[PDB]
Amino acid sequence: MSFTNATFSQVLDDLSARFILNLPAEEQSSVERLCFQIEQAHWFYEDFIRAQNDQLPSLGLRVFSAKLFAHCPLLWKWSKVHEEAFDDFLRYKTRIPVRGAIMLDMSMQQCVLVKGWKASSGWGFPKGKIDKDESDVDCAIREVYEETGFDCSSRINPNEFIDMTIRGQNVRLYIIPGISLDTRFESRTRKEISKIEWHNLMDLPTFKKNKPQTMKNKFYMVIPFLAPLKKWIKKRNIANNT
Amino acid sequence: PHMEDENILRNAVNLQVLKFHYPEIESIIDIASHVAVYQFDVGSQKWLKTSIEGTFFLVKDQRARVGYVILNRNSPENLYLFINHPSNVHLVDRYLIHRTENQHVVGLWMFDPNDMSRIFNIVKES
Repeated sequence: MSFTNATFSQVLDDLSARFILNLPAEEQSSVERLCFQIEQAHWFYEDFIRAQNDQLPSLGLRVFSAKLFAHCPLLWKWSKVHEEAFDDFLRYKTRIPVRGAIMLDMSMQQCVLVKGWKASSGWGFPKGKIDKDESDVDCAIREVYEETGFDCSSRINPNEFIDMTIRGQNVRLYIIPGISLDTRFESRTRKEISKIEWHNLMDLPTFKKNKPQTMKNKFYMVIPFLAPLKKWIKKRNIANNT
Repeated sequence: PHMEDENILRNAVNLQVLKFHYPEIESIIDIASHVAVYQFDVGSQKWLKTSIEGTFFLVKDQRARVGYVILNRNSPENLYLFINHPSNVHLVDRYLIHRTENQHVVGLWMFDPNDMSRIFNIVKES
């Protein structure tokens, strides 16, 4: 309800004062700290602000950073001398690799979401950090089996996924369609999640621009993946009927 | 790209954002860099930490009321509370206790210790 009628310049005004403008003197001069807040501002824009206003476009980390710098003249002095040092850091920063899975039903209109125990823990896709010497596919299989009890070893495809760097994490969620709706999900392996329920894709905020956006339930790192997932399912239904 | 004073310009867009969320805000009194919000449980048990954490804006209302806004870095749900009487705000260790709205206890942990006492002395003046 906050950013329902907010222009893109006002959104950049808010994220500027909220994240990067009011840091102490020594923190603003730090490339690491300034980049850290921009990544947080990007995640805050994708996960929260876009859900309240579908008119705002979905942007990548590097694209969002460029528009925010030109928006605020207070960073024009900084970005002019620290241009090469920031662009090299924004690309080559060591980020936490997180792997997961977007399990869809046979009709590809319902997905599996998981929720934690905390009161503010929102729904999200089953994902988690990678271990040492672990493969990308092996990490996604482990996190799904631990958080949902389902073994997607025989169904996961290393080429069907959505990769995105958000909030300082290299996230890759493997799209797995055709999951039976009668699957009994028992997360006995990990007691840090509470519920595992199928969610209609049309009920998520940004998936259905025609539907009235009502956000009664909380979602964490689900909205930014809806735009590629909507494009992914659109190409699969065409490829299935060609 | 000339700017005769970057701090005045920084506080100009600061008030611009606060008015965008709360039009009843008239001016900014003071700013604190980083502030975490703690909430005392009504069951009188322990000192629970709230998920609210961001920049602290000491703000003055159109009715000359003195409150504060906290732009949360973790959620769009901000914190907007008014200080009706200075007898509701105390300073214990590195916290800023505030008893608002009949029975409720919120604790503001500020990152810079100099900001806590400065805000506390301003609050004691209306």
